[PDB]
Amino acid sequence: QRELEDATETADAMNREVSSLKNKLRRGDLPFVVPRRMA
Amino acid sequence: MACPLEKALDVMVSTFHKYSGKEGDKFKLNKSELKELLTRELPSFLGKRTDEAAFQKLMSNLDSNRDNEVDFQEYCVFLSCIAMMCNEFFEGFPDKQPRKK
Amino acid sequence: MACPLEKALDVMVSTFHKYSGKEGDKFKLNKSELKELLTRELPSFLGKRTDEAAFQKLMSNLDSNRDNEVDFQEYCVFLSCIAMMCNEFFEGFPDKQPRKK
Repeated sequence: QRELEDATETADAMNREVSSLKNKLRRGDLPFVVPRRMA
Repeated sequence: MACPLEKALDVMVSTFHKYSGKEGDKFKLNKSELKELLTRELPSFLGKRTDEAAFQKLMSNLDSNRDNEVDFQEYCVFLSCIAMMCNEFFEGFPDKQPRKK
Repeated sequence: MACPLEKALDVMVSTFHKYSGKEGDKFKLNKSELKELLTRELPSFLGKRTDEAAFQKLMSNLDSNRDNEVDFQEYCVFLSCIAMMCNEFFEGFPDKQPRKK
């Protein structure tokens, strides 16, 4: 048991893009975004 | 209720297979697949509205290769880019401090 | 039932603030914070047998900045990568042996 080995291995990968992607989703050209709450 | 954090990962691959296997692959989401996906279970996260002239930008922000088809990791970073994007909102940082926000 | 994909992002920051604000910050999870987090809502992803050993690779793979403190950055990729996990862990390769000869 240690799924997190193969699973979140990719976390270090996704993390680099995640910070950039979450930045492109909030860029402003995006239609979709998180509301003040989950609304 | 459901198992909150458990359903998070569960519905990831569940919904991942729901709307993707509509046009093409059940692990591949083009614009229209993500569209319906978000319109159904993420309508709150549209903040205003997912338009079609907006979706050309949307898909392109969930596709670093720009083939108009989101792959698995891009689908999930998509997710975390919603959650992490929610950080300041839900946590309680109204544009407070440009650090971890 | 809950809004599956919606709860995914919702519980992300929700649970994110649950077990982190136990030792230190409500957006910072050390080993013990993630530990309780997974033990509660992600026990299926622990095989019901998680010591600091299974969490070692977890914490490690999460810790992308290499300080051993899961900030929200390391947290979102934690979960979204468990999406990718849950697609393989869907069946979870429970001794799948084909006989071709």
